[PDB]
Amino acid sequence: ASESETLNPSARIMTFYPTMEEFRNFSRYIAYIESQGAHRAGLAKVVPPKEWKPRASYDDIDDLVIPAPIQQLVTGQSGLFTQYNIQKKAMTVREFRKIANSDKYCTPRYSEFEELERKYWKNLTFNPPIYGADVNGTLYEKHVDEWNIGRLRTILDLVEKESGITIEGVNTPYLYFGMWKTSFAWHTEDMDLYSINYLHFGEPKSWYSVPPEHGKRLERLAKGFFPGSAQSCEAFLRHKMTLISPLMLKKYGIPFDKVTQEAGEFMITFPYGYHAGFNHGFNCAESTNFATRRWIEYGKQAVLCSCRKDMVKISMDVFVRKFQPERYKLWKAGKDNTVIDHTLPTP
Amino acid sequence: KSAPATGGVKKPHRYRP
Ligand SMILES: O=C(O)CNC(=O)C(=O)O
Ligand SMILES: [Fe+2]
Ligand SMILES: [Zn+2]
Repeated sequence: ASESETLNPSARIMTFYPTMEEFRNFSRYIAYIESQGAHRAGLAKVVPPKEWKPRASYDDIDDLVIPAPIQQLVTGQSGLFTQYNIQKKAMTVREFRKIANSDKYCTPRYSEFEELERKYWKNLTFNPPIYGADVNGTLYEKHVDEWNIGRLRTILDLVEKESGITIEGVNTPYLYFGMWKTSFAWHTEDMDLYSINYLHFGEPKSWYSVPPEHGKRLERLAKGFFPGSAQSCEAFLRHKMTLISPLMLKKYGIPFDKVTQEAGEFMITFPYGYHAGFNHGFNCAESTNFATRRWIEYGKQAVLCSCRKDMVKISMDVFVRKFQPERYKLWKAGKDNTVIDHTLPTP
Repeated sequence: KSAPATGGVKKPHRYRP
């Protein structure tokens, strides 16, 4: 333990409340929370200063179109499930909100989150909800320069910069319109990048996270529960179809933490941090991926899915050449055997 | 090869009825 492993030793989800001054520089603040060990949990919450807002009001989006909403059919039992996303016909937020608030797909009543959580894991395979996920677009106003998911200005911009290649949702923003019981399966980001998520408005979004330090253990458990999927694609979790309840993680000794995101709050996932969750009710979130110098090693060692052809793939060549010149030759010759230290920040 | 070294979409699988 060299102060690196001494910071956030429990590797739990930390929450930060930056001042408008600290909040101003995105990349700087990220390096700051990592200095406090936030990356150890694989997920961190950041509450923006109360006087900050990305948009005046959202009373003008009932017209926004959700080109490919999906109905989430889930099959499984005893805390292990597989989610099949069926594409539905395009619809407007108005139509979505209508259904979301209907008593058919409405959020059930409950006292404490614990109860809402139990209801989620108890009925996720019933009454398949609709999720207006992965919608190209932003809700930020052109003038917002602080934490603008549309232009974070991280080194991830080097992909577009160097090749002009655009990867929707990765180096471009996505909007997610959810309803009660809509969920996102266990996964790390594409190329094990970082992700940023802002809940514009609506009901909460709860998250589960596994410390990057224990990610391989989660994979081994997953492989064992879905042997078939594992042999057809080592990185089958990237298909984003696998759901595992916290009781199952608990039963097999896989450390994890949970947190609930409220409207107006940001969530940050770190490289190789597995996460999953579900929406409490009607809500809208925006997110994209971003990179840091620390991500580079992760990107070089990311295990990718090949069984599918349309998966996100990023050439690490431009990053190794620019930030690891002394190792470019070695890496290009597949002799770079660097070992990643998940607790180490970026000295 | 058989695919680009850089590209793709974040939107996961999409099955249709
Ligand atoms: O919004 C969702 O359903 C899933 N979001 C993420 O996985 C993220 O922001 O990193
Ligand atoms: Fe994610
Ligand atoms: Zn695959």
